[PDB]
Amino acid sequence: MTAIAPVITVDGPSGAGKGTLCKALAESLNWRLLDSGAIYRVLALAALHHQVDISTEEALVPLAAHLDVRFVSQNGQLQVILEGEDVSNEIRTETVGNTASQAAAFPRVREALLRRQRAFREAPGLIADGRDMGTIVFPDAPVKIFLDASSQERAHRRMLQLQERGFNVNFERLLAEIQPLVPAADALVLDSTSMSIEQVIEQALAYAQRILA
Repeated sequence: MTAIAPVITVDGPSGAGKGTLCKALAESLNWRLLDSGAIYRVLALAALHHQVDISTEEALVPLAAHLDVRFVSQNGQLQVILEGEDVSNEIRTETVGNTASQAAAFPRVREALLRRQRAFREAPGLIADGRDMGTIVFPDAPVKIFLDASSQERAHRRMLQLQERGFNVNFERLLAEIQPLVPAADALVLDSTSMSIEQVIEQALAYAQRILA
């Protein structure tokens, strides 16, 4: 239900400012935060730690279903906590994200993770950051937002990320490399291409706090 535990979903491609919009909404409203991309990686990090069979789906399903994960965000930085440990950096490595795509291939694991993500919906409220948040995870959410951006913009954001991790990147290689996913019919559509991220946040906040209150 809308009051009890409202959900604001934020859907879009990677590299559009979704992460940043969500951390900011979550700290402006003091709400819980679900980061969908990260949850698949935490599951795969949980799978590597407890070193379990990444075929057969039999062991990943209950892991997923009760995954001990929470997302805390203070002062703009995402803190990811698995079974107590801060695993923020651990879930960013390439091996982790390749085992996440391996788990993500079994439907029953996807359905398990879907139920785990719904269970994030609590008081006072949830900011849900993903791809299908407003269309599949929380189709009845009071506030849905779709945050798009051009391939160049997204390429640019990715370049800086890759460079921050240490790789040297070619912008034109990346752009071309980058060059389902749909707004929900009741999504507020924003484009961070020629808009500052502060403008996006302020429009998002104002939009949410006009529906919810």
